Amino acid sequence: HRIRDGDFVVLKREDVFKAVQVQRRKKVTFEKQWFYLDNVIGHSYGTAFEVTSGGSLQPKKKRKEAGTDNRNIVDDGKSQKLTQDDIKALKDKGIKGEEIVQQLIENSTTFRDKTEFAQDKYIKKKKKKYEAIITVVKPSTRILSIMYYAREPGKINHMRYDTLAQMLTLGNIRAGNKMIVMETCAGLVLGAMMERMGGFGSIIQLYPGGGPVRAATACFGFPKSFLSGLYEFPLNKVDSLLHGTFSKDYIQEKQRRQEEQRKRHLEAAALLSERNADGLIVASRFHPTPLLLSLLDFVAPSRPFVVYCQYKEPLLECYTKLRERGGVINLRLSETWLRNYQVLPDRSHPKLLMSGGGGYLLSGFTVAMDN
Amino acid sequence: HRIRDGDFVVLKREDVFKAVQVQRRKKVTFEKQWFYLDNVIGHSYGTAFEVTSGGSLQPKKKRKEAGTDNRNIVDDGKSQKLTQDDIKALKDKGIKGEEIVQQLIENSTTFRDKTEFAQDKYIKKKKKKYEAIITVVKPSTRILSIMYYAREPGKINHMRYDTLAQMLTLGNIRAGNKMIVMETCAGLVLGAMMERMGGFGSIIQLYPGGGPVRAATACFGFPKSFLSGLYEFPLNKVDSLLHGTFSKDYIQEKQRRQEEQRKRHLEAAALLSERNADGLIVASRFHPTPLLLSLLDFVAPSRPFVVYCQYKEPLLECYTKLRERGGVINLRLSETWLRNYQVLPDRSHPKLLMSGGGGYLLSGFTVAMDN
Amino acid sequence: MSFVAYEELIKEGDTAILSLGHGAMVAVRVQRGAQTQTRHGVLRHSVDLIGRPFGSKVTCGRGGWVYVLHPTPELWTLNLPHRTQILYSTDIALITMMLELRPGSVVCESGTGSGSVSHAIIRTIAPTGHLHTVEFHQQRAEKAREEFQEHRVGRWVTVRTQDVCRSGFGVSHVADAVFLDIPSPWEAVGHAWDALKVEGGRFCSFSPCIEQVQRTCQALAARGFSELSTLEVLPQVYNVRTVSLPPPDLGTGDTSPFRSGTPMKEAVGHTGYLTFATKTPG
Amino acid sequence: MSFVAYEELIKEGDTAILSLGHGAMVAVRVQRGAQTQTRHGVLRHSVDLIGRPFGSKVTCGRGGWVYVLHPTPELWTLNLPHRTQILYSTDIALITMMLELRPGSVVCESGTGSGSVSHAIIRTIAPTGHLHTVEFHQQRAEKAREEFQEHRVGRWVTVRTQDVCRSGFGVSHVADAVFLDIPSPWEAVGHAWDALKVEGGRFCSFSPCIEQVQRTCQALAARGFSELSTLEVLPQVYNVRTVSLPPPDLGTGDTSPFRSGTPMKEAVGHTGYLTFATKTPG
RNA sequence: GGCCCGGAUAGCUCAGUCGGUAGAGCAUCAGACUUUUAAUCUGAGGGUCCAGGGUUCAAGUCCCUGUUCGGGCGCCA
RNA sequence: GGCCCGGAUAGCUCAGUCGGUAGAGCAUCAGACUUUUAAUCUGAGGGUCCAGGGUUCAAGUCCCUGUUCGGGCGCCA
Ligand SMILES: Nc1ncnc2c1ncn2[C@@H]1O[C@H](CSCC[C@H](N)C(=O)O)[C@@H](O)[C@H]1O
Ligand SMILES: Nc1ncnc2c1ncn2[C@@H]1O[C@H](CSCC[C@H](N)C(=O)O)[C@@H](O)[C@H]1O
Ligand code: NA
Ligand code: NA
Repeated sequence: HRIRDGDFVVLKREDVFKAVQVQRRKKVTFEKQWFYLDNVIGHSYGTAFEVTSGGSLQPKKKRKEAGTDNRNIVDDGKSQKLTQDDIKALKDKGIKGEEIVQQLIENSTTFRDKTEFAQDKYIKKKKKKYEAIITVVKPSTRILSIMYYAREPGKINHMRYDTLAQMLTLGNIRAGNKMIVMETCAGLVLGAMMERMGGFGSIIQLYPGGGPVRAATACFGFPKSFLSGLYEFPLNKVDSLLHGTFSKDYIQEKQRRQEEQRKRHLEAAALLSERNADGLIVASRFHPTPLLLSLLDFVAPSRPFVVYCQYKEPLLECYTKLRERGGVINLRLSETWLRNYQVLPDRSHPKLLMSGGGGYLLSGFTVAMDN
Repeated sequence: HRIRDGDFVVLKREDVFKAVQVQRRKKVTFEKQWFYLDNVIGHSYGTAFEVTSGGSLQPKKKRKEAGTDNRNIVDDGKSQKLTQDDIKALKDKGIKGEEIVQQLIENSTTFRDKTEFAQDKYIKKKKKKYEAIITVVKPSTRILSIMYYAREPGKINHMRYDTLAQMLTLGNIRAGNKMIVMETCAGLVLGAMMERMGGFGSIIQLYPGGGPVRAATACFGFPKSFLSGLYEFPLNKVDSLLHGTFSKDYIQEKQRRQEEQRKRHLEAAALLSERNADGLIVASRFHPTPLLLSLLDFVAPSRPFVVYCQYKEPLLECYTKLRERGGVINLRLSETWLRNYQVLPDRSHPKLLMSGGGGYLLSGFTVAMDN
Repeated sequence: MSFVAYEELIKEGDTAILSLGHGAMVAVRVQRGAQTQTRHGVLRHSVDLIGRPFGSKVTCGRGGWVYVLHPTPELWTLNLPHRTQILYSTDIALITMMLELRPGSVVCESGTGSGSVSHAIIRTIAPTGHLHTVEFHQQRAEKAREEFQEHRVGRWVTVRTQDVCRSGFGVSHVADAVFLDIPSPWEAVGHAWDALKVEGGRFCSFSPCIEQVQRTCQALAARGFSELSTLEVLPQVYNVRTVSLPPPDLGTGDTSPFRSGTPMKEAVGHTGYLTFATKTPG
Repeated sequence: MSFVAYEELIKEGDTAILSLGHGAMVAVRVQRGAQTQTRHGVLRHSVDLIGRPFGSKVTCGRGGWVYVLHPTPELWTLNLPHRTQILYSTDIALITMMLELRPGSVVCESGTGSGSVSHAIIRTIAPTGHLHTVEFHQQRAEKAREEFQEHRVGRWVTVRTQDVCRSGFGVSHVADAVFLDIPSPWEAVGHAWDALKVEGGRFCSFSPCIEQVQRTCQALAARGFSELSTLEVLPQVYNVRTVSLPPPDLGTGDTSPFRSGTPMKEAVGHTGYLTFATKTPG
């Protein structure tokens, strides 16, 4: 509802995001500045802030002659009548920032000769650098997926956010499902699935190594209640499972987590052996073909599965091998492109076309095998 | 300048093109109609026409209540108060067409209740079907490349027109060059090169089989003067050339073409052996890698080459093998996408994004080999 | 069925999706005594469908066969009877994530149209959420209500027959999200604000023309909406084929085949621009 | 040099393009007594460049080396000193074909800018064609004239320093093609018509914003231009890499590597819309 | 003496003459393991591009200066 | 008796239960060849989707009817 201490949140400046957990008297960095989160509390989400010595303060939410052509605008380099030295002075003097903008404008001889559009642009460029405003927002798949793709794309195998959206839809992720997921995307795909399941149903997460990565998952700030239906099971035991050939004070604490984790692994192994799962989602750094050919056996007939891959070629193989194995229908190899737009009066156009570096998807439905 | 008999031309209706050679008293089909070109002469290019019994006539170049919503528009199927039978009647009666449009509008009960935009759209859809207008235009690479991509894309290996444009530019095709080309694109690439060379310089066309295909080339209507610098040489003799191991009344006519073609082949072989060509253009149904590795030897240092392929994978190999061979620099594997737009008041948007089915390009410059 | 929960077995009243080969499909309402003809033969529901599990290969007539699939919004979108142009799953996937829809979400929509987006939303917000949708065309409104009853999702949706631009969504300050697919969405921006909770929520509008987007963005800004973003998502679909390019004859006495992902269409069309925004108190 | 004809050997006054590895390049004016520093060492023109053939590997200083390439408009576009934003070769390729430029063509252009498009046009229309370009900024106009003289292409181009929207191109009814790259092209449409031959010709305008396109198309239609088409061309460039995805550990005791064409950038930007049209008598 | 080139993003430090800067290493943390003021292996967390100014259309593959790291020429610009 | 499905683009005729309709064959023409009122091989030219109407937003993966080819159910809708 409103911001509180301990809350997982996301900081936003312009289109740049950084997720952090709020803590009294903790220092964090964001876009070349040092913060103290203490002050941001009891405020609604979407609330803005500005930085000072080390503390944030709450600012309001909201806050003419010109030329036609640049035919006579010459770049002498001497349009700004205050120096690179003077500039630090105003800053070190700790002045507002908006007044520094106003000062730069007043000391620009060319500003008045510029077009209105060039003026607007000049100002927006200055405000961006001097009027640093930080908004605090609530975590969501939308915000976190956009953040990760921009901040740590290598950690999520370059899965663009529109691609993640397609996976949730193609896999008919919803409340009540029993889902299987194998992800090395920092737990972002898991978190996205958990958001769309709302604490209803179950998820069995197959993990490589010594445990599942859930750093991204933690950023969502899910209630403990969402953990009850969350299971994990080591990927290196999967082959056994399909054949049925599957089995001072801290030295104690370990034994306590080891048997407890062994316990949970057996529950998960049972749920898997029912071979009645409602879907399968795969998105990892590993070659997907063997993962699919094995993990599908855990999935019930007439259920959707979706495999992500940063590269197309492996999905071409996976497509062919699924067609040899049988047990699937409506196979679809797809990709999404995403274009964003600047929409302003007399200044509307596309910005970026995100293409090829957002991944590929292979999807379909399971069916009964021939006998 | 103005249209004349014997002229190679292109017919246009809406965005559909068909190229034909004008001939007195010849019958041709275009978009479900039968023509006689006899009448279209002495007219400027860009001139319009309409069909009749079998002859074309010159028409001029150039030639309000409404609702807001469709909330009360019901599809009873009975909006048009004249029958599917009545309709042929007006046509068989050979009436104008614009009056049939006017009649359909008058007998549409819903037309007046439709939005202005829906009205405009309704009319444009009727005019398209009843007011068939044929424009005659001059051949150009632009028109012919667009035509082929739409009408016979399989004949040009799905080379989209924007892709062809990139090839001409990347290959620095211009007047004075000595160019080498290997094309199975019906002679369209050859024609494009000939347009940009303007009769200056030379082109050596390597052909498979018994001769070069130049059907598209003929559509351009080039003067005989452009043929003087046009040479041909069989691709199956190329290996010999690089090693230097290269050599009643109609039964006469043949011998006359055979020795004349042998003659031209020797001239071409000489020009090739100089190994001083100003560029190389390849676009065929054949795997490109071996063509490139051989044909580059005919090209001088510091010269651009461009290889087209409908598929990316073979260019990936060609890239790697060029890097093993050496003798090249600034290698670039590229593709263009093309989007077109509807631009009308309050109704502007993209139409189609042409992607992936227009081909790929591998380009670079030759350099001196290490010795 | 159900659209909202997986069931093992086909039963009467179910909407079943038949796969006919290639990508071709047809939706069927399962009734005792009913027959369905396909290119592969006849299906007699009472013996060939009813009682049988989804995902099964069903023999039809002269040894012909089909597969029967459990209904989902995505499958429904591809098989529903159009009463309007509809949104497809690529746009719907993005809309769903960017509006932050989840179980428990309360959503306002106009226009209902053919219910393609409606079913996706319901699937997402069930079992605790609710959809308040608006359609000013009497028959389309009623057809939507019929389908919602047939598909057993009436609990999660209320259809109101009215003009969203004049009378709004029929609720005030209850929604987490508003979705617009109408010709004049800028006239509904104020009503979108009124429909969203006081604490805030998300907004999305779908428009084919850039001038519609422009008007929408202007109205959003004026009303106090923030975080405006206009996006377009473009699906590309690939055929998996093996191709072999023949080696050229240079007179001599590598060119190995390869797998390729070729686009199914040489051109990808434009559906619409998607404009998103946020409502926050202040 | 020359820009207009290939020559075997580098000579004084030539613009030479040095390739420095990767895609990096620099343009140099070859003068006796001149030196050029690169990351690979020094080049002394009088011995390292002059007299030597284009395409040669040139040793620089401590055994470092570079390749020297013959100038072309495409290479110049990537190495010229910007005095404005410029058009790149992907747009220029389409502009050139769609305007039907060829040897002998007479072309009108505004604004000259930094001469990226100018050099491409000259290369295309030589030796018989001529370019009449217009630039209302005094210094940019003169800088362009200087470059045209340095590159020995002054024969094929006339730069006029004036406002194309008020005074037009400085010629009337001589052009086969008009190209516009200015902020307010709709104000130059009438002058474009006057500049093109009476017998007709082609028109193209480059605009970043859709509202500029809209105004242009409206003015074109009103003036009598036909065959209006608005296009956008988007370059995609690929790195060729071998990748290997590690096999998963399922506890067992194919995943072979592959060549891939990966985009160099995850996003392709927008340069401008290109609007074409035709002038015909009537 | 000066001049010419090339680099600055993670807490720190690097990154290739194939048109190789979201790729890493160090360190830190966690699992596993044994050798335990700890080692080893495996893995994870950590990225928005050095500051300032000026300019291009209403899209930068733009320019200048300052800081600092490096390369080269030679007392010449 | 009727009902339900699926198809119509090249001069003619076809095209697959893998989410296979710009893919072909016949015929025609040309080269080569020999067997010459001609054969054979190779290759080339030929494509915008059956007509009409109604509807969707100002984007059809929309609907109805007619023509014609085909498949299926059964005297039931
Ligand atoms: N002002 C208005 N109030 C209510 N409905 C409106 C409206 N303007 C247009 N509509 C309705 O909006 C619909 C647009 S088509 C909507 C399709 C829908 N998104 C789907 O996927 O199924 C039409 O049915 C139209 O009747
Ligand atoms: N009305 C006008 N008359 C003449 N030049 C104009 C003009 N309006 C703008 N310009 C000029 O147009 C140029 C646009 S930048 C052009 C860049 C050019 N296409 C290139 O590739 O190099 C600017 O130099 C500007 O001075
Ligand atoms: Na650093
Ligand atoms: Na036919």
